[PDB]
Amino acid sequence: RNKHQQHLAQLPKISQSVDDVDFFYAPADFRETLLEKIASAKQRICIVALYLEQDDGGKGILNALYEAKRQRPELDVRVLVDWHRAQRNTNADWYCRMAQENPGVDVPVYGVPINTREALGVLHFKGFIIDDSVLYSGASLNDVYLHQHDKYRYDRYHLIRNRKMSDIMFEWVTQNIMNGRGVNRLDDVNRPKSPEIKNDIRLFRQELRDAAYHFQGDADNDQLSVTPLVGLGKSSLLNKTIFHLMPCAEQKLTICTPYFNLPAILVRNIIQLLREGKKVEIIVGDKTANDFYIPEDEPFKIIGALPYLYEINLRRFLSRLQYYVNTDQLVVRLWKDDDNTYHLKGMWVDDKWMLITGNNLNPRAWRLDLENAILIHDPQLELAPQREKELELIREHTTIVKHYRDLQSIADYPVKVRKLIRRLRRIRIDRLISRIL
Amino acid sequence: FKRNKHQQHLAQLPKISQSVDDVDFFYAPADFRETLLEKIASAKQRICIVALYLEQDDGGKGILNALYEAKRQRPELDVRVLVDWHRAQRGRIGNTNADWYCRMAQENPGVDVPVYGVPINTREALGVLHFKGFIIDDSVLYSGASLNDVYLHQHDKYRYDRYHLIRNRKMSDIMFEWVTQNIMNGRGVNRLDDVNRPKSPEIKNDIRLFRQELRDAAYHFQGDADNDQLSVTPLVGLGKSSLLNKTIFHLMPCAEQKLTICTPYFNLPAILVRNIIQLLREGKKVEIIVGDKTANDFYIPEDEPFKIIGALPYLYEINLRRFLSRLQYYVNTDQLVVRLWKDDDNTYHLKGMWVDDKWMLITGNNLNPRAWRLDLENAILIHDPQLELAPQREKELELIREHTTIVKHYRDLQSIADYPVKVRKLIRRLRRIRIDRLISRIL
Amino acid sequence: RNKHQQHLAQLPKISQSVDDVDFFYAPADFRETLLEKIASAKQRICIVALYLEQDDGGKGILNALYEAKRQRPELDVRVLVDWHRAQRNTNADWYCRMAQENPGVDVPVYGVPINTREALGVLHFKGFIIDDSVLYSGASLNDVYLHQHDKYRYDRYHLIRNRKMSDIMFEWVTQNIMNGRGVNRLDDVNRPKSPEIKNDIRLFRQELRDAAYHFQGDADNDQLSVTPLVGLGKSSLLNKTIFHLMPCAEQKLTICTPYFNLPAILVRNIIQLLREGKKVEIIVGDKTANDFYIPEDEPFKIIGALPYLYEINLRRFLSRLQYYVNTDQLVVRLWKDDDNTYHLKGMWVDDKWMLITGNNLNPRAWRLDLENAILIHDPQLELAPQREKELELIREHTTIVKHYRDLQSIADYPVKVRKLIRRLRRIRIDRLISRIL
Repeated sequence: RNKHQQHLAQLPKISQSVDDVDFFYAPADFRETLLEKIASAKQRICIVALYLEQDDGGKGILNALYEAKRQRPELDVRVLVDWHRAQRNTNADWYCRMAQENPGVDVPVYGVPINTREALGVLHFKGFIIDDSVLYSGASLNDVYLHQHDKYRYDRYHLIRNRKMSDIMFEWVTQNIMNGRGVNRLDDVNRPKSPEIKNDIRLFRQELRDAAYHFQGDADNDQLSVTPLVGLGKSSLLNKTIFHLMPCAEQKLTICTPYFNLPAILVRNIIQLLREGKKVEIIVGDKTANDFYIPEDEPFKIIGALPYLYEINLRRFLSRLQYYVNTDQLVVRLWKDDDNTYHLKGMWVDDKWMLITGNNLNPRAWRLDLENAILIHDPQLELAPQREKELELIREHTTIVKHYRDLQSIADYPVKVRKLIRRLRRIRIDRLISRIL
Repeated sequence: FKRNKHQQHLAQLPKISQSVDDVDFFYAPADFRETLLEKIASAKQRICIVALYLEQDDGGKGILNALYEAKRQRPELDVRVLVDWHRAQRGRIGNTNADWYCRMAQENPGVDVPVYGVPINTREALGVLHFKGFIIDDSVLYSGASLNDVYLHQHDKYRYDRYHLIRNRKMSDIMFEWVTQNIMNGRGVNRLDDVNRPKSPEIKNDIRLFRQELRDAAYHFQGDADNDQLSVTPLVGLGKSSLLNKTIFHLMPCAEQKLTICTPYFNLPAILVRNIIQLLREGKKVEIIVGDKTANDFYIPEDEPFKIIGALPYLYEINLRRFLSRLQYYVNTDQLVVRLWKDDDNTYHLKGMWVDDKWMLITGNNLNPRAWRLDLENAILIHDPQLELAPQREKELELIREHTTIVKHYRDLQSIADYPVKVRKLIRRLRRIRIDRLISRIL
Repeated sequence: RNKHQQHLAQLPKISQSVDDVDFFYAPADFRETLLEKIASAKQRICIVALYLEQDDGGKGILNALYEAKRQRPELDVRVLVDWHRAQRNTNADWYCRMAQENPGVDVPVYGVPINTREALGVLHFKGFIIDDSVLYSGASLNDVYLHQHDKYRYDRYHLIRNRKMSDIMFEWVTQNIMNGRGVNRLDDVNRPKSPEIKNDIRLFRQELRDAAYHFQGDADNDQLSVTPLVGLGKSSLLNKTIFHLMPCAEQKLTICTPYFNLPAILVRNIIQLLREGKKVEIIVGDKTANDFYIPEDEPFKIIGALPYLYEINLRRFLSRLQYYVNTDQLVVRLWKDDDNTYHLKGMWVDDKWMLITGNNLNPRAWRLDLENAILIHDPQLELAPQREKELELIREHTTIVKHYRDLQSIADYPVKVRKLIRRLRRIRIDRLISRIL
């Protein structure tokens, strides 16, 4: 076997029943499922998210957590969010109010700082661990992710009932994050300020640099399996698995990413597949489906240039590989649904592998942020109905790009955008930006 | 200012406001059956069924099938059944309900209808689940009835109880939430639909700790209603110094005109008897509605083979006759009125307390020493200072009384001498060694 | 399936690799393994035993503990023994000297009182927890248990490497015992006397009455598993599992006990098996292999009557079941090897279950003492080589009893013994004795 298949063959794998894997296809279903599982939880609830917002959607979830803990005080309830993101009237201030307005009921909210400054590391670990299940989505908890109030942010939603995996993930969070240096409660009114814990965070980050899941594989490569993965930095096991996964496509590789900004190494893999005669599908958002996109009527801001920069990346990529577009090998899809926003991540390898992850597949995720995933191996095609239904619906709001010219060029962009981008490319800062966002 | 300590107790009870339109009485066990089925079908959020037992008979099957059916049609519906742990795991007096709850769960895979057994004490004789309430969404259908043939008037013979549906978001929440925290998530509660359910001895210590937790578990909520408007006050208690027991004690002396009592087994604790006598002395009226011995479910016709347990109706009659004997003066002044209910071989299971036209206690409480110390009891206290329920209150009392004889003289009740021979011998044996007094404190 | 198999099917079970289960067959190997694991320990050493004796054997172990803590001061070393047993120049006095002669090196020795008086409860919890392994034996730490100096006490010895199980057991000890009321250091010269902590012990014992392992099963009934069990009193989960285990024998049940004194309920089970046509093997010590046995030349003492009382129990049992002896269904073995002593405990159910325990399977263990076990489920026969080798060697020093008459009767006993026993049976105290020892 080639070294790539060998890497995958020798991954530890946890066995998994087909009956214990449930897909959900819409953010509203995901909201309701989360609430349902919170109500019916008996032992533990561990909520890890980038953030939990002080809005109707987020309130819904936090109230459901307090309510479940009131009805079962023995229930082990924990919420972990990003330290920096929660503090920019902030979410952390709101977490404090909630704790005061609900005395007796113990629902701790911890802030995880992955680096001393947000721009240099965020908590992209994903997982709602509820008893023996993991409800895994890229979604944070707010109005749009949960499709409160008529506007939504499209993510993916998988519930996986699996004692062993949930234990591994729950236990990993306990030891490495919750009991880690420089984790600090956000529901404490006296929580430190970032500078005061700066050294704690540095030591913490180093501890995280080689924290990995340790568990023995119980499943061979002829049966349905799941493999949890976690990583921080270039040489994580996750990153290695993502790298080796792509070349194992005997037929076709599919990728979702919100922000098209692939590291060079993943691009090289894509090009190798195309050269070997295989197929590659890439599903990204239209610039208007990006959450930083500012309608052209509203006042333009500096940050509203990001969707344009991601489009420039897509157009440059397509430009170089137009030959493969023409042979129907390379397929690029733009997702767009009025002013809703796109946040799909993942990787499909043929009909056999499905990576579900929080990983945006960009240089940031590759070096700076704490990332994780689950790798589903389905060698018997037992999830085929759901896999196909999920891809069906993902594609439904997509246009296929048949020519790089179908994407707008810098010349077509609004004037303030155009001037900004020309200024940036003059001094070569465009290259730096693509490595930090 | 001033007020007597009894009225003060009632004035300062927390009270939940209640709309007159949201209180529906039902007057017959068959109506109660149909209402229960209707509300099960139309339930949208939750069904919490608490009963002493749910029997493996046509009546009980009807209810359990309707529960499974409603959960099938709405899988998001939160369905729970709670019954007494010990009662569910034995025959009546000679294949248990718990075994049947297991079969049902196996014959209906995918459909999640959990049946929990609540043990109120380590042995049945020392505590049973007399908590009452069918909580369905924002309503409580409150009856003393368990779920079986006679309580539901399946098949032509019935057991008379009382039936009130009260739509009230706050109260139903308080009761649903209290059940969730204190019972369902309590130590020593165990599923009866599990084939591997523990045996009583294995959970004996859990039950002891559970019972102690229950000894001071009470509803906690802020009163939203004054004493000039229609209110409901849920009450719950275990043991002598529960808030329920205190409220029952204080309630009786507030009768400015008349106190009415229903109890199936006439066996009042001495403290409640003393209250009765005080009312009679103050010149007030007291009505007591009990079953004839023949309307008791332990009564064995004199043709059939006599059994030891079939002596209970006689013992309750002896209690009634002793009481009446001492208060015959007040019978004669039309102050004390004792009614015997009797309708062929149907059985009597009315509980409650009316204070004038203003208060109505609906409860599972048999007003006996057992209920006062041993069992987990609850009630709803309806305060109707504006007489808004007067049509229904009066219709209910009308129908209760319909199958009653007034006892004008203690001699109208048979004496021990008149009883069948085996009964007579048993009772004389018991009273010789004074065990009659013990029996009246445990049943 | 019948209620007994159901009980076992629904036990929580931790998965276990066959490579991570090592049997040892001789007390000397056990000594050396313990020393080896103490040297190489990296994180924690938790030694729970009935006692740790002030003799060459015990010194060896305590010195190895001090030495390992000196070389790794971050190592978490704890020793827990029975409070009462350690104080009857005592072991506790010796633990004090050791602590003074080794300043700087922190090796705490805690005394656990299971009841206010020894006769009403002792610490029969067993387990040497070293990092991610448990070395599980019935053995205390002294000359004979460790086969220092030429005379030995036969026990069983299993090393089980398993992160989850060791964590569960380590954590259970931490919370329920070490941090329990009325546990007191024996290396403190000022340790309280029993009467002073009498009330603490009463409350402690009640806390223990429902202390049990709480953990989620990660393993099905088709794979190698281990299930830790712990109990105090009639309705413990251990006792229930022992009760349900015996009827699951489709072929044969094997029992080891040092002191033949089975509770009635376990006897009834045995008789049911015999009636169903199954096989039952019972391996006990000869009276002379009992540690209370006093040679007939030496001065007789009251306590030296116990081996005789256990023999009377065995002879009464066999008497009633001689029919089943004759059909080769019931097999009773007497172990005897010069003046070495017998301390085997356990239960084999067919080839599939192995209970390893400290439980002497007597009324004392059933009500009074704090007991524990590990239940090994081996549905795939992966331990078959080791299981068979262990039973081979256990039986090697055994005689089969073909007739109850082959056991001496009271008439055959020495005169002082005979008089004592007749005195006891006159006033019916024999029945009480069998419930307290």
